[PDB]
Amino acid sequence: SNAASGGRALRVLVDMDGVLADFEGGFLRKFRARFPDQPFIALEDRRGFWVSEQYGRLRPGLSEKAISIWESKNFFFELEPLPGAVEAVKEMASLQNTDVFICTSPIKMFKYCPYEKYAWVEKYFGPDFLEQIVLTRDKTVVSADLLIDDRPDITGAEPTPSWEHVLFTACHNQHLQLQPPRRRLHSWADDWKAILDSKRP
Amino acid sequence: SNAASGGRALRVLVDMDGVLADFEGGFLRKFRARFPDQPFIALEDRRGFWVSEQYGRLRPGLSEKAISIWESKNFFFELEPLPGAVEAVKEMASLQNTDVFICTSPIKMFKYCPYEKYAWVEKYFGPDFLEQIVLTRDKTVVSADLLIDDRPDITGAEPTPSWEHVLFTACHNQHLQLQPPRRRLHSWADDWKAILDSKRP
Ligand SMILES: O=c1[nH]c(=O)n([C@H]2C[C@H]3O[C@](c4ccccc4)(P(=O)(O)O)OC[C@H]3O2)cc1/C=C/P(=O)(O)O
Ligand SMILES: O=c1[nH]c(=O)n([C@H]2C[C@H]3O[C@](c4ccccc4)(P(=O)(O)O)OC[C@H]3O2)cc1/C=C/P(=O)(O)O
Ligand SMILES: [Mg+2]
Ligand SMILES: [Mg+2]
Repeated sequence: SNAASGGRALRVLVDMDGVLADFEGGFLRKFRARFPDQPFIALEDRRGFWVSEQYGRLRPGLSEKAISIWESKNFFFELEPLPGAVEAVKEMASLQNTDVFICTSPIKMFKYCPYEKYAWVEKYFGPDFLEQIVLTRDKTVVSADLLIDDRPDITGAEPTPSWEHVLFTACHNQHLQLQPPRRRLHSWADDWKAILDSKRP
Repeated sequence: SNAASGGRALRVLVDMDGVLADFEGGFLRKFRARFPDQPFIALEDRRGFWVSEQYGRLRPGLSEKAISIWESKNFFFELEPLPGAVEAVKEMASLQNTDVFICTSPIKMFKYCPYEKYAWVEKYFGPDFLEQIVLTRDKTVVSADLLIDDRPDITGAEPTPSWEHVLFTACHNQHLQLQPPRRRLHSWADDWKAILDSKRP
């Protein structure tokens, strides 16, 4: 909930894909359904942020087939929420002096993706939560106390972002050793409130 | 153009409606075409940021008719650029140590608007410029040196934004007296380079 006027609430940016929405699981399900004669990468075996790069190493042509999955209509809209993600963000947004923004990047092929992300937030969080969406390809220019995001390396035009990046665990990053004092949120069942409280005055 | 790595380019946020895209002219054209038996508000006579409020005072029911114009498919996509706007932003983005983001708010009815804004930027600035788009309902959480925006009062969750807000003249704000030391950009023919240079080291 917002601070009283002129005041300063703790501000938390929450990524969508891989944090709220199950991109990896959705991808694999739809890939196997569309391309059942192709090999695939079990989640346990995912390595590197970029799905298509790993698929491209697995067999020639597979990078382009992978890309076609997330370029398809309804791919983003039909992603299932991560366990605990909707409940956690609803709780988080209800906390005093706590402003939560869903800060997500659309893919370059814009025909479906931005629309479906707004539709997905409406679906799970309601119409009033649409006020909390920020779409950007550069998160470093969005100011906040915390950024919860599954991507290990978040870069952009601001060399010294104001947020602390808390790495949200995903199949593709779960084995990564981080430079101290970088930290993780393992899942929404993990203690996200302790992380927020650590940044409060 | 971006700064060399680790470095800090001047960062300029540019609004879309009323700054790059002619919302007021597009609105009036389509309103008159759809509702030719209704009275309308000539641009010279526009007062207050909110079109529908002024229309609602003009005749009962007209606020809802106004709203229907910007909720229609192709309303945003078919907006014409302001004179000089495309050329200015292309030049601005080409300048050394200058990072330009188009920072715009989608309307609440998300079916067409976000998509059409990305399509409009592709159309006028090209595919690579899609990297520079930020969609947000809160510009105060986007950090920059300058925000060029026709809305007089820009507020949100950050009580002390990092940008200086430069008011872009529009029919609805042209008579407004601003609190010193707030300033204006009258049009894209006005000297925007002097404004940027005033913020450089
Ligand atoms: O984790 C991911 N893994 C992944 O393989 N992808 C796919 C989807 C598509 O996304 C992009 C992408 C790059 C940067 C930011 C968002 C998406 P593109 O828009 O360039 O096609 O990069 C290549 C592709 O990779 C996206 C994501 C998630 C992106 P985020 O959660 O929005 O930051
Ligand atoms: O100048 C304007 N005048 C105007 O009458 N409107 C119309 C369009 C619609 O926009 C909204 C609006 C409110 C805040 C930010 C963007 C749009 P809504 O999403 O709530 O329907 O407010 C009421 C409506 O008013 C928008 C704008 C421009 C908004 P901006 O350039 O994106 O900041
Ligand atoms: Mg992600
Ligand atoms: Mg505007």
